[PDB]
Amino acid sequence: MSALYFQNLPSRPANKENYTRLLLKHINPNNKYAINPSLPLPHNKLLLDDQMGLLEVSISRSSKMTNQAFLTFVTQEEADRFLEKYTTTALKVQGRKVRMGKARTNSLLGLSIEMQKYNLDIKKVLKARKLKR
Amino acid sequence: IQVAHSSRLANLIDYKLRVLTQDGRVYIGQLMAFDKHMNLVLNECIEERVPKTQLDKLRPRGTTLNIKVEKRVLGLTILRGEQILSTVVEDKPLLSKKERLVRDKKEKKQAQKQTKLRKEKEKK
RNA sequence: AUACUUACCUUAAGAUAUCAGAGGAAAGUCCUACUGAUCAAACAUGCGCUUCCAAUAGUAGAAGGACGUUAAGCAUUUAUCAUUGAACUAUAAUUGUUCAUUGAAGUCAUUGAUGCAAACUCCUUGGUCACACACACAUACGGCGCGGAAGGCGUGUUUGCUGACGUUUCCAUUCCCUUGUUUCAAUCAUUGGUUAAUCCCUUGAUUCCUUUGGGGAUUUUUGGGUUAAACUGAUUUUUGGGGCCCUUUGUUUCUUCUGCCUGGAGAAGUUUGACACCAAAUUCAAAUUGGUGUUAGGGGAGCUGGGGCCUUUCAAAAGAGAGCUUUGUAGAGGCAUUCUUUUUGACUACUUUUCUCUAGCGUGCCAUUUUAGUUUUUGACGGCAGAUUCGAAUGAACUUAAGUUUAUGAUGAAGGUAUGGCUGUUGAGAUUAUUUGGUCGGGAUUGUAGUUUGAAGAUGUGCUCUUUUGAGCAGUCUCAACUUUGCUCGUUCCCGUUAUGGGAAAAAUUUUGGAAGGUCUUGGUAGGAACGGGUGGAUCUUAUAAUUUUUGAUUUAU
RNA sequence: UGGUAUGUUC
Repeated sequence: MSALYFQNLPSRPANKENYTRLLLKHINPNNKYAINPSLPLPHNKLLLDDQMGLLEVSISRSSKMTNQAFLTFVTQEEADRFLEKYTTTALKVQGRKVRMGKARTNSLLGLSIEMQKYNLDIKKVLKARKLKR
Repeated sequence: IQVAHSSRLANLIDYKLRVLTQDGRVYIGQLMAFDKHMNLVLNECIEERVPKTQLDKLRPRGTTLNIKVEKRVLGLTILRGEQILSTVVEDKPLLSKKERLVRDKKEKKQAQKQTKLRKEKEKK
């Protein structure tokens, strides 16, 4: 439910479906999704994207935050175990090493998993309307 | 690769084709010319075929099939139209459509100059 | 080069978008710088369109190759046929086995071929762009930096396949900088904007002299002018500094000539021309004739094609209009009419039986008024608890101060506040009881009664048609158009009056079309139009479904 | 009214 935060990713893949699959290949090569193109990816709204804990990726195109992305996992522990896989050796997507750390704010889908473990949505949408001001 | 919906075989000069023949063999090369009988001329076309030993891996049942393909290299061949069965497009041309336009205007200029010269030379 | 000699040739036709409508030379033909609709091509031009565009914060990676190595990798599998003799096993003409002899062919390979898999090395390709080292997101993710590649779709203009060639007694007709780049500073020059010295015009305030008025000075006031001492921005000359680039490898690759690494430079030139290179033979070179190429990249001024947005002006739509009534006109549709018999088809009422919510009144069903209860709404609001905060203005407390807590707390915003919510008021939905209404019979079967249709008769006016109960037109009904009339409403103005009517028109508003101007952008800048033919090439039709390409002998078959 | 080709002469 804790989402990891990634800086220093490549910002030229463009399409989100293509970006997620290419990233996910560099995460776990010979994954189920990465080696069969033209499979639909699961959309899991408030189906694991990948086994060994990976539940969604979430990127944006917003010009403030290009290279950063957020992977959210099943539980709090897999978030810490993923850092363990690196074992102080930096993962690299394309030619750039990805610094990574747990986020300052948990993911929204992670909050949905923990809360099920809609008023929250009311609060978030009112936050969005306040930020539209 | 995306190909224009109204692109006939006259548009696809210098694209890289994928010609299929009756005996199960694929010819891959830059398209140079064609004819009424549909017999092509291919610049760097490389023949490929599936051997009879590799072939039973194609039959319907790992995830991905791996077919070792016997390829021969031949160069500037003319095919015969009777054997051709269907053609598919593999790769775009080297030059861009704008850059192809620039080259064509240049070549028209140079050719007109040369025939103007040949005329005025035969007069004197 | 000429000329001469021979030798070989001197041809498939036809066409140039389609459909419809108007015109010209009853059927068709031809044509229309005619007109609609469709199609196709080119060129501009757009879409919040779709996909793709490589570490330097680093020694990478992506796509495609190798006709590359390890490599005799590891695992399987292949290397003739006939004749004759000899031994040989044997159920056996001697089928099996071995040795030699004659003849016949015979891709090389066995370090091969085939199956499997892995490591390594190397080639080509690319925006290795700009701003960033960022806490995002459920309607899942500002797709809201500039370009480039490729498609999808839309609009506009031109064309009706397209190109050379000739004629015109057609139109056309430009310049400038630059060739490492970028940046900072010193300095020179130019130009604008304000202030300050001589001030002037115009004019707000003051002050002084004089006659209501005028004038002087200050603010050099408001803006302009004289002038340029100060500041600020844009362009330029010279010198220095920093960064990046030079594989630009024939050291900028537009050409020649001069030339270069303590440097990026100098001269001349730019299309009926010049330059580079190739080939020959005269018996080195030069000479000529014949060929293949090159003549570029960036920026600017004019001139011009296109889009978006804004202004003005003009025309048509929307409202002197709309509806309703009255009279006339004319167009279009539909058919007349009445009764009786018969009871063909249909409907309604009553009788018997059967079944159905309860056979019936009520209950039950339906409509819904919010009168009442209940329920619900990311409904809305206000307040509270976490500190309700914030325009941090001010007081006080903890505190050096800062920061925090609280008060002035409605004087104004922030839904309230929370990433658990509570409480109150009000709007909507649903249900019931009601304010109240409507409903309690239907379906099957059965005969009778009534109306209307199938049929007959008497009728009902005249004509056309006709065997007729008869169909169309004068006849009658319904609907729209024109003309007159008062009533009702209405966008704008005026009047009678602000009950309402009368009159006028968009002159106020919008959308559509056009002209002009402004702004921003995007493209072009040396050919273009018209005419023409024993002109080239594309597309189309017909010869042509008869052995050489497209009107079937490659689904391995019985 | 032509084309290509050939070889000779100058």
